[PDB]
Amino acid sequence: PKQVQEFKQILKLLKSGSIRAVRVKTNGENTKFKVRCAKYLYTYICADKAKAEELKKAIPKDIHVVEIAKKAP
Amino acid sequence: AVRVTYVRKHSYNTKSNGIRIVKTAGGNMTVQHRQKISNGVRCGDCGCVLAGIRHIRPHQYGWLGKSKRTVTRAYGGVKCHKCVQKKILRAFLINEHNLIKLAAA
Amino acid sequence: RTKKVGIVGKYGTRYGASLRKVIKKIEIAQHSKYVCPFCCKEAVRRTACGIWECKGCGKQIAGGAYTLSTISGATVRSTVRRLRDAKNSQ
Amino acid sequence: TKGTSCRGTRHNKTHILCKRCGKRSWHLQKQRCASCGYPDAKMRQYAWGYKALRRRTQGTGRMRHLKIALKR
Amino acid sequence: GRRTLSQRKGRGSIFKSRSHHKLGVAQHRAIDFFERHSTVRGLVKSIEHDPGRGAPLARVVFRNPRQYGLDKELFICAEGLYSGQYIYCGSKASLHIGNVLPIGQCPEGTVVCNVESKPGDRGIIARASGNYATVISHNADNETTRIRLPSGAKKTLKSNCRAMVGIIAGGGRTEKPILKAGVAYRMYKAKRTTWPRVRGVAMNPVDHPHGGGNHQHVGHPTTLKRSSPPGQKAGKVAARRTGLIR
Amino acid sequence: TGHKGFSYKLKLGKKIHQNRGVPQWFRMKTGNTINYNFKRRHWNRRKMGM
RNA sequence: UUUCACUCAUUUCGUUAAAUGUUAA
RNA sequence: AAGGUUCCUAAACAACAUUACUUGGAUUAGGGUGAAUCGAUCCUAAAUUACAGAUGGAAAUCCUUAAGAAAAGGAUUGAAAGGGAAUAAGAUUAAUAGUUCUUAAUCAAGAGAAAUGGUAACAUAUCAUGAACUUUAAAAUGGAGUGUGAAAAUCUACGGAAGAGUUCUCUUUUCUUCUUAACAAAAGUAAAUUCCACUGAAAUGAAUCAAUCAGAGAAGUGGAAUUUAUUGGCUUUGUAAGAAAUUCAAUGAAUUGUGGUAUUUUUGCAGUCUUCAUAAAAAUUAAAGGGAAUCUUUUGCUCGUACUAAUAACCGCAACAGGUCUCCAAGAAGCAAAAUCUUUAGUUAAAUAGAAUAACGCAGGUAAGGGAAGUCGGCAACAUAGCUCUGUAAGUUAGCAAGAAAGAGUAGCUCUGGUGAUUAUCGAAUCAGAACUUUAAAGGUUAGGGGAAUCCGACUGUUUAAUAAAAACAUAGCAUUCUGAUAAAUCUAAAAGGUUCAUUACAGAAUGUGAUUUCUGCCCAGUGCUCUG
RNA sequence: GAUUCACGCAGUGUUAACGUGCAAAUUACUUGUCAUAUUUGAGUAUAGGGGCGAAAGACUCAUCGAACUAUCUAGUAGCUGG
Repeated sequence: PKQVQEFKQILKLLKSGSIRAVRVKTNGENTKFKVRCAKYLYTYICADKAKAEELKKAIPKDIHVVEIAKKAP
Repeated sequence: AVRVTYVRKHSYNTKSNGIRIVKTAGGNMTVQHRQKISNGVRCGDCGCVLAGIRHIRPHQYGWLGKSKRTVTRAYGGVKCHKCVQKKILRAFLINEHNLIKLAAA
Repeated sequence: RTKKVGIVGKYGTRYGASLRKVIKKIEIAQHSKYVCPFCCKEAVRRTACGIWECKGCGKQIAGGAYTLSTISGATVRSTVRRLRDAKNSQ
Repeated sequence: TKGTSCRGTRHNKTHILCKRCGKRSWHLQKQRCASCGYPDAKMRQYAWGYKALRRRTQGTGRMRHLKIALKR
Repeated sequence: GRRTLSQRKGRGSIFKSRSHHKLGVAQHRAIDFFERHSTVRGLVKSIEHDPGRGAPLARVVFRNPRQYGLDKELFICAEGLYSGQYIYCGSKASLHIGNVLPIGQCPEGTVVCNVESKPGDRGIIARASGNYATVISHNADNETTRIRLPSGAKKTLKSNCRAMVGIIAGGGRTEKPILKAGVAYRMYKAKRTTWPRVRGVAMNPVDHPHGGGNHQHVGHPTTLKRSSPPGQKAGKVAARRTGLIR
Repeated sequence: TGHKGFSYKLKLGKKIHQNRGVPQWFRMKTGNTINYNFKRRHWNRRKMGM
């Protein structure tokens, strides 16, 4: 697994056509946007709610989105 | 304390059978296989360990980047900088002496 | 520390006074440092029987088994130098 | 300790199954079969071993083809 | 009787040489035109310890007088050689320690080592530690020179036999007294199986001709003819003399 | 042993297959004397020596 | 028959069978 | 390794496990072993075996690259402990799991006039061309001892959360849980070593537990590199809390800090010591010198994989007190991996029991007074036993004897002082001393009897498996003999055959004596050996 | 190739136990030893007038002052038994 640092790369990754799945996890302090690509599982630790919403709109509707919470699926 | 067992079927404390015991979720301890300690490179003349090149297994050098298996210099990776400096002076001073000694003295 | 058994006190009391005497002279000269013929430093120490290495000088010299230069091996170098000079001159 | 105690370390086979005769007579270190005389081209037979001849010879097996020819 | 220990030595089963960590064959390089009519220069890369022998070995590196590459040789060190030294082999080589010269060019009285008994056979005589041979005289009529072997014997060789000037390194090795049985055990690490030697008188009559009776003694003279068969040739052979020398 | 050659393992398997008794129906054949297999063996009784 | 001189069988060697011998330069 | 279905389950108990058995490693019938990443397969070591050639009456033997129109250079085999491309955590089965499942990775083979920076050491998500040929390095190198970095375990400091135990006597109490992988990232921050630049050291300095180093250049300041169980060593981060552990409720909820100038283990590093010991090779990989030429995706085959590994699965006729190679390793106490007791795990059965409590036994003990008077002989048993301090002879190879011999102290409780770190706070077991008390103190366990002489062997070592462990053998030291290598010794029927010999007289081969000190007397007739006669 | 303890190992003594044994050589205590001439696994080499032996005629599959196995062989017996 790899970790992306700032906001610019994740959108470029999201807009890239190499995506396969997206899973969003909400923790007691932050929100993680794990993007499942072909090779790696990129993740992004987000602590700003407004910036998280911007990310959620950036997700193409065709891809499958999994929401994870205190109870695992 | 938690006691462990060999995971592979080797049962002797050989050089290639080294292990490390690390902790794991639930308090259990698991067994890893650690790599052998390797030597680096040596100057072709003075036999000193070269700087700038890691001490890894021979095959792992191919995995490294092209710039990470050598030093950007003449005879880089096979001769130390001191080894190289003596080479240049020998090649220049002896040749210059040959022009004065012989070759229209 | 010791009256007279200096280096051969590690042999204790079990090899004969005469044998411990002979081995003392050889072991003292085998473990001492010698003047290095190329850099004039007391930095030559034996590595193996017949091989001597200059520590702070980076040279390997072939020599005697326990001494850097043997008496027989020193006169020979003198003899060859005289022979070479006579041959080179007429 | 030449009796009971010395037999503790007997865990290294000397002979394994041969390929030409099927018996456990292939010497590993000698690289030969003690019974049928392997790689030696001829089958190992001795006139002092008259019984060993009648244990493995012509007619002691299937005779898959020879039985047809002689009857022919 | 049995077969004695000297008989079992000639079969070479456990008496084979323990030569696994040895460096190799130590000898001059093969003769060629450039050694017959010129000089080839070699570089003493390093001095190494060869197991089983008391003299150090030099890893000389000549270049390649006829092709491209290196000619890694393996000489026997002469006393005084050092790493990085240049040595010259050939008929025109200077008379310096470590140089290889034909035995005819050496002035009478020169001390040489690693001499070839026959031209081009790459060294026979004077190869142990501290040993050397002296040139006695020349004979230009039949191209022969006389040398004095380290045993004192005089030998006549052809004047073009090669030899190295100097003294084999590591002299004075045997003057240090072994003190312990264990030390002698380690001496034969890279040699043959000979060390713990049982006296013939301590054996039995089947084992040895000396194997005695109710008193440990020989019984018959220990000086024997050279023609005795293997098996009874035990002791002094063809002894011209016995007893302490005066 | 845990480690074995392929051919050796198959010869082990046959010895397992041959360590069986007479089926009941074969015992009811007319003029049948083969009631028990006298070539049988067990691991702790006789070592098959292979 | 002895003593010689040679090599040509023969012996013992060495190499990548890598300038041997004689002229020539 | 060896065994070979003994593994799991069900039915069943005729036989077997010296009684019995509803039990079983026993009977009957089913089920069970999943790999691109672990091994074999690949490479070579000691060694082994072919065609042709040589030898032999023959069978067959030799040779292993030398003899060959064979093989740029030398053929086959030889390691489940040597070398080696690449996988981990959780869950799952009556039984398989680095092999299955979920998640997350890695590796190999494929498919879609040619660069900058730094003074320098050197540095740059593939970048930034690099053929023949040649070289260098890695794979790939003994052992001892000291110091030290890091991780884990144990112990402990502060702060807690949940559960459990004790509770008429107290105990803010005692115990349990508080975790995290492969592979990668680079907030923060280490120890050690080696180099680079400036400068030039004497009034010589720098440094370690020890060393060791310097005008072929120290110390100082500023840098570069490598190592530290994967990336880059440790904390931290992604994986990742969604798992797992501890609780609670009836599937759903809670928590998952920070440290230590403590001990052990593991793993590296640094120098020091030691050898008449110098402590493997190849497959395979990279770099250099030279200048010839102009991210996505597919596939990863064959074989092993069950179980025991032993006071019941192996070898001894067997469920035999014998034997058989390894990995992991808690607390007390102590110098100690010792004896003794306990926690996690395992087991209470391992060739039958009950009653009575005779003789004679086997094993463990004690004993008045005397103390070897017993006996071939102090055989057996008794006795000494730790640590500290004082003290220690003759003899001697001057190293030892020596723990010589001999004497005193030692418990519990309440205190006092010495030995540091950091800059008032914090921390370590160690030593010394003083009052008081008692049953006067190493002793539960562990734990030398000592002295005066004589003989033999110098010593450490080895030895008649199964009646001899020794004064016997070995040993170092001393001495003698032969041999210049086409030799000496010596195996073979023979041999471009073989061993010492990858050797060369400081060597090879054959013998006697047995450290050191002192000394080895006379005899060459006899028998050997020899002569340059 | 110093002195000792421990894991181990050996076999000095009791000439203890057992001696139709746990065992065709073991058990208990005592004793010694317990890393460099050390201990040990696998592979490999050496074969019967041969090997191997720090030497006891020791070891060479419970067999060694000449192994095991088969043929000559129903070897011969002035000797014993029937």
